[PDB]
Parts: sequence; C-alpha cells; structure tokens
Amino acid sequence: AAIDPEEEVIAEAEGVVHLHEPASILVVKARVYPFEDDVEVSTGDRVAPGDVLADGGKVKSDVYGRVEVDLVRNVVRVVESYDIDARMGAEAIQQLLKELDLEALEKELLEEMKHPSRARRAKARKRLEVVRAFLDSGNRPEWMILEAVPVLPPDLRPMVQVDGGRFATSDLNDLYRRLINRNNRLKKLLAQGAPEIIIRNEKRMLQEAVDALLDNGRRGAPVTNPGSDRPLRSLTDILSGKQGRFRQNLLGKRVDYSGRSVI
Amino acid sequence: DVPSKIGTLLDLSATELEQVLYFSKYIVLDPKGAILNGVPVEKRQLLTDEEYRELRYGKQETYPLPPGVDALVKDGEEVVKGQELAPGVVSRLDGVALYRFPRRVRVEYVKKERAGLRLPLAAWVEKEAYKPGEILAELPEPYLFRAEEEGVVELKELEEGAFLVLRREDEPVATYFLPVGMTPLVVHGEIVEKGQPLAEAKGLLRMPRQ
Amino acid sequence: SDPVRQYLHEIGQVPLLTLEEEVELARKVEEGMEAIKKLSEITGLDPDLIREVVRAKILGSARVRHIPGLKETLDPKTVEEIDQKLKSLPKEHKRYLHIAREGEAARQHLIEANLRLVVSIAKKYTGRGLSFLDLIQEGNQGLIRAVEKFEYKRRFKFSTYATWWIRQAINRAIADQARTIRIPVHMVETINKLSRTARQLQQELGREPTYEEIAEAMGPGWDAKRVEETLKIAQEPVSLETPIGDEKDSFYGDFIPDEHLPSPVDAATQSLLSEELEKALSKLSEREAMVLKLRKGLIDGREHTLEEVGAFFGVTRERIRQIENKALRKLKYHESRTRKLRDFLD
DNA sequence: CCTGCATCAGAGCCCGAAA
DNA sequence: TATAATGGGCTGATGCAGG
RNA sequence: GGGGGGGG
Repeated sequence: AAIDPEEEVIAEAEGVVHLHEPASILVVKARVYPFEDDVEVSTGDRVAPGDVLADGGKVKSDVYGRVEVDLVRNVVRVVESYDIDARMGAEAIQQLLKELDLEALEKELLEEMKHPSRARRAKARKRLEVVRAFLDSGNRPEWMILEAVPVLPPDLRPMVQVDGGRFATSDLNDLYRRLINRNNRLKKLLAQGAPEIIIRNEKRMLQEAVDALLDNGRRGAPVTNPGSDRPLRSLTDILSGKQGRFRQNLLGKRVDYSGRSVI
Repeated sequence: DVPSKIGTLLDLSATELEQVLYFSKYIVLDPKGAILNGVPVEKRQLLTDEEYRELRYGKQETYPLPPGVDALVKDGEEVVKGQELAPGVVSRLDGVALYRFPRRVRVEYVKKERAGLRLPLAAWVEKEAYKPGEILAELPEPYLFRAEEEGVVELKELEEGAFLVLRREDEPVATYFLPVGMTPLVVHGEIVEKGQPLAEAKGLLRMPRQ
Repeated sequence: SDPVRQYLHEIGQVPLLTLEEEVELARKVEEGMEAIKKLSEITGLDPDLIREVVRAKILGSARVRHIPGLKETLDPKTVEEIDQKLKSLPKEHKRYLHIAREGEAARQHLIEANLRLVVSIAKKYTGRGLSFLDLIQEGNQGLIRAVEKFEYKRRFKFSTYATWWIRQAINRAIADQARTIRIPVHMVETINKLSRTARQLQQELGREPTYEEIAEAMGPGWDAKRVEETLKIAQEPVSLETPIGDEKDSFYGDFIPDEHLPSPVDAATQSLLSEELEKALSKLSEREAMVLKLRKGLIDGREHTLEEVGAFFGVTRERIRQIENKALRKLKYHESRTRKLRDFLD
C-alpha cells in the first residue's frame, strides 16, 4: 500500500510472494507461534509458559515473555522477558520501608550482636540504634519520604510592598514555585502517558525541587535566582548558622527600651 | 546526613541510595523468576538501565545491510551466534531474524498452459509425466523441430527453455514448448510458414529447472 | 552525579530513526487512532477511555491512574472488565484492538526517538528564567503533541513538524512560569516588544529613549503614560534575602517594617478609644445610647440606612433617626465638658 | 587491623554597612 | 499547526574501600 | 561546597 491510489502494487493474478532486499535485518530472541484462527491475547500482554495464546487453547507459549501479534505474518510472537518489578526513586524506597517489620529486624540484629571480629558487633549496633529509635518513638520509617510536602504559612514567607510600591519576596516562594510547576507538569505527563524516559526525568527533577526547598545546596548545584549567583535560602539555611533562627532570634533578640551613646 | 538513616535501616550504601533515589539504577521488589548472566535475580538487587531492559524487554539487535545487497537468510529464520546474514553482515545474537523493509517484492505468478512438441520416436523417452530437470529425449543426431502452423511468432523465453506461440489475426494457432538443448532459430515477431524449423534440438533434451 | 549529563546519556540510548522507520512509526500511530475511533462505535464506549485502556497495557501496570475527563475511575478492576469486552469481539472486530495497541507502542518509540531534537531547540532558549531541564521537559511536552497530530502522508520529515510544537511549548512555558507574579501570556508578549523597540531606538539615538520616543515607535494607541504603566507592571520583585551590599551581615528584609500588626501604642490607643467610647454612651442614658450604639456598632459595623430599623429598637422607624440626633447632640454637649476625645482626631 | 583518605561543617561581639 | 532541523558551557572529626 | 572600607 502507499500514499495515493497510484503506485500501489496489486497482484496481477494468482501467485506467491517472496521478500528480498530488506532495509536491514533485526534479530530478536523470541519464539514464533503461528495461528490459523482467532487470537485470544492482544499485543503488549505478558505471559508465562503454558498460557493460552490463540485458537481456543491449542497453541500456547513455551517461555515467559510479552506478546507481539503479527497480523501480517499471522503468528503470535512472544519475546522472552519477565514480569519483573524493579523500581527507581523514592517510590521504590518508600515501599521497602513500608515493608519492614522492625521487631523482626531487631531480633535478627541481636543474633548478629553475638559475633566476634568486633566489626560485625559494631555495625549491627549502629543499625540497631536506628531500629530501636523508631520502635521506642513510634515513628514509621516510611515517614522519612514525603507524599504530602508541607507549605509554610504565607506571613512567614511574605511578599510585601515596600516603600517604593516595589515588591519584595522571600526566597521560599520561588523554591515552592519550582516545586509546584514540576509536580503539576508530572501530573500531566502521567495522564498523557509519556514514555518512561520522560517521566523518569521529571520524577528526578521533582526530587531536586524538594531537595532545594528543604536544604538547598546540600546535594548538587545550589539553585539560584536567575541572573544572580546567590543560593536561594532554604528552610535549613533559615534554621541554622549564626544568622539562623536559633542564634539570631531565639538565643538573642533586639529589644525595646534600649539605646546607645558615646561614653 | 551521614550515616544515612534510610541507608542504614536498609543496608544500602551511600552510592546505592543515591542511584535509586536519583534514577540511575533500579532496585527489584519481586524478581518474578528473572535470571541474568546465569544467576537468578534476587530481591533487593540493583540493575542498571541496560540490565533492566534485557530482563524486562528482551534482547535484540538490528543490522544494516548495504543498499542493494540481499540477505543470505530469509524471514522468520532462526539464527545462531555469529551466523552470517549479509555479504558484510554477521549476527551477534541467536534468535528469529526478521525482515525490516524489503525493497524488492518478487511475486511468482502461477501459469498452467498446454503446449505441444514433436520429436523423433527412436529418440524420445516414454513416460506419463515429467517433473523439472527430468530428461525428455536423446537424439542420435540433431533434429529440427518444424512449425505446424503458419503465423506470427510470439516468443516467450524463460530462464532456461523457451515458449513459442504462433497466431494469425490475434487468435493463437499453436503453443509450442522448447526444452533445454533446443535453441530457437526464430525471433519474436517473425512470421513463419508450415514446416520451417522453429528450433534445433541437440543431443540431450531435458525439462528446465522451473 | 550531574542531572543534565545523565539525561543526555539516556536519550543517547535510543537510536534515531531512518526515513522508513520514521514513516513506519508515524504510519502505525495514525492507523492506531483510526482503530480506536471505530472501536468506539462497535463497542458503545468512549474513544478517550478506550485510548487509555489500550494505553494502560502497553506501558505495563507500572502506570495506572485516573485520567482527567474519563467517566470511570481507572483501576485494575475496570481495565480488566473493559479489556475483556475488547477481547470478547469477533476476529474481524478484534483485529482493531491489535491495531490500537501497536499504535501506542509506536507512539512511544516515536517520542523517545526524537528526544534529541528537543534538546537542541531548548539549548537556544537558555537564560530566560527557566532552567535547561525545565526547558527540555516543556519542549518534550510539545514533542508529545507533535506526535499526536502529525499527518505522515504529507510526507514531511517528522523533525519539521515537531519543531513548531516544541518551540511553541517552550515559549509558553517561559511566558507562564518565569515570573514570581505570573502575568498573562500576551501581556508579556507586549512587554518583550517594548524592550526590542527601545533597544533599537537606543541603537540609533546613541542614548536611552524617553517614554515618548518609545510611544510613537510603538504606533497608534501608545502614549508615554502607557509606556510608563507597562514598565511598572513588568517590574520583578526583589528578594528579602538580598544582602544590603556588605554581604557579611545585612539582609534587605531587615530594613522593612511590619505595617500590618498594630504597635503597642496603636493597640493601646484602640483599646483606650472603646474604653471611653462606651463610658460616654452610658453617661446620658444607655438606652438612647443603645439605639445609637445599635446604629453604628462597637463591634460589627451595623450601618445600613432606612429599612431594617423598622424592626427591634423599641420604637417604630423615624423616631430612631431623631433620637439619633438627640443622642448625638447630647453627646456633643456631653463632650464639651469631657473634651478628652479631641486628641483622638490625630 | 589499621591507615590513609574522603566528605562535611566549624570558624568572637555590638554599632555604623554608604544598597 | 508542515523545506529540514535529533547529545550542554584552612582546621578537626568521622565514616570509607584498600594496602 | 563557608567571609568582610568604618568605630570600640
């Protein structure tokens, strides 16, 4: 078939067809399973050896794999490949920590505490200090990754009109905006079924948005305002240091009813 | 914050925790019986991108053939390690080789015609049917096969052997078959009268390959 | 360890198409959408919902979620039910299921195969307020919709059509996210014009134009006051954390008083006012001061005009307005003695 | 086992500080 | 919505892969 | 990936 009715090749009369001169040859490791009648599994499905493919159950699959229905070659390919669940990101880790019975872990690490070489003694202790820390506290390890990220009250991240009618704004607002864009656009790339290389890229950028909000500069390049080399000041920055919350406004403040002069 | 609290809870190294959080490696939650490089995939193993694709999507490879060069292999043919596929192409994978875009379609049309032929009898081989390459006759000396109608000749040459068709007006008077060892002495579009030699039959006469 | 470099590596994993592979993939995508349209009518279902159900199984169950606009919540229950009706069709009908699913399989590979195109468009749009990766993803988003509307039979190469949608999606992204005070996309288009206009002006005048020279260079409708109010809108906010020069120990935000919360004097002045405000109503009588107090409201502001007063004060309707005055003027003599309220006049 | 060896978080106060 | 365009510009304390 | 003109 082709563009316009012209240039199509129709078969002049009865005959048999041979294919020659390919663009190129693709060798896949798969199994071919021809069919005469209707096919019962559509393309994309994954299947295990012995599963019913076509023709009411006579043809079946030898291998684990995923299905490729050739309607030209009227044969059901199955490319050998597994229903493997392997994940990337915080989504993976959140599961693995959801999936930890800590009392069991404690029991297992205690058993390792009765062991020489002291090194195994030593690291089974450090692990068991975190285990016990969660057990006594009531914290679930899954809480070290966020589903909901909190938003700070606006009067603590103000945007105010200063003398000039100009506006002045706290850095957290730009660190939140970067987060919101990325979350929002990820939401849309999901609904539009984008390839996983694209979804992967945004998912990682989402992490880095969360990581600059919470503790900009901690890992990787510090996010800066456009046309400035100034790291944006993130929540960690606020808390910490000589100019941080503690040392600048909690252990010492400016005061009323005071004054200064030469002596 | 060192040592990572997530890292220690999980017995994941610094590097391992980065790779899965920053989308540089996978970490498996249920291998569903996978196996890679001879060893079954164990839970909590970390696969690179290539590893993940070989286990989740299967292995494959496509090889260019030079323009105009035809393949030493056919569509749907199972291939071994290092089997050769095009004059300069050698596959590095076992599996089912699949044609991509054939530039040349050859459709062999089926034709069933009845055609005639006259030979000596001391020279003919008697049997009820002849199938390709089978010997048809052996002539002690050369015999000249003569036209048995008057007409214009429409010559149709096949790879080996020939067809001859005379006709007056546009109605075919005669359909003759010239096997191998029989070289036509007429050309297409020639007019011939009754009994002009159409072809020389020399020695062994056989039915052609096709 | 570097996020640009890693994505550049991951798109180098997909080989780029040849003209036949490109047209093959494009081919199957469009035929696949025609598949799903006809499957809407056979089925009595909705093309979008069929589109997402076909979509679900090609990608794997990794991705399954509710898609905005679809009538059913898209969970493994409904996609199993909807898939098995799809597979419950005659072989001449269900051949179109197979077409859909390789539709979406080609679309994926067509997208992945053109990711390098987005990079080389996005790299030219650096330094306009969006980060490189933020550009790419917005560019990729255009590529996605260039795949869904490409008509392969016009025989243009895919690069040619996709470039239009990519640049379209990048430049929206810039104009919609780059400003802390987001402003409408066409209004930024006007602002950008003032600057190009001025830059050429300055480029010929050998000095900075005034608003009037811009205004006429902008054509009809533009005067100098409108050049001026356009720029005040274009003004970007500045950071509370800006260092006040010195960079050691000085933030801009530390110089900015809080004018919302009352100061101790103000909060004291407002308390002081209500204190002698009611200690002045009760000193004639509180009843006629209650009528007036009901008129304005110590805490509520109960101020309309004519009507509601028809109800509960104690009297009918025009009398409250009268005792309004007599309370007011008894107040005014009452104040010529207690003249301590003059000071509140500021 | 121990040591190089790497990765991180420290580095005085208050006032003018001329943006 | 359509020529084609396809990979960036100084210290100390502590937890580690390695002689 | 941590830092500066003046006064005490």
